[PDB]
Amino acid sequence: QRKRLAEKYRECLSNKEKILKEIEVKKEYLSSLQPRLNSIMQASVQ
Amino acid sequence: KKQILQAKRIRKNRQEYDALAKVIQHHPDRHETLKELEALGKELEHLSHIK
Repeated sequence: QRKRLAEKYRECLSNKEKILKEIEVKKEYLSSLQPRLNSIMQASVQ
Repeated sequence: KKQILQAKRIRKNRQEYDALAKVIQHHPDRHETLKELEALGKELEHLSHIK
């Protein structure tokens, strides 16, 4: 049981690192999207 | 004679118990692992909701 809990805790650490990687990259993507939106607004008769 | 045979058998049983317990004590605790698994599960659920 201590083996199972240690391995599952290492798997949860890897999953938390993946969630953080998703979030970091996701945040960067969101920032890029915001810049694109700003560019579109600048481009924007009406 | 009969009591000393039973005594050496109980001593072998105690040494088996100590041999398993020493290997268990190279691993971390149980309840603290449950607490940190609950904390990591709550943090993983929050990070999954944010993602």
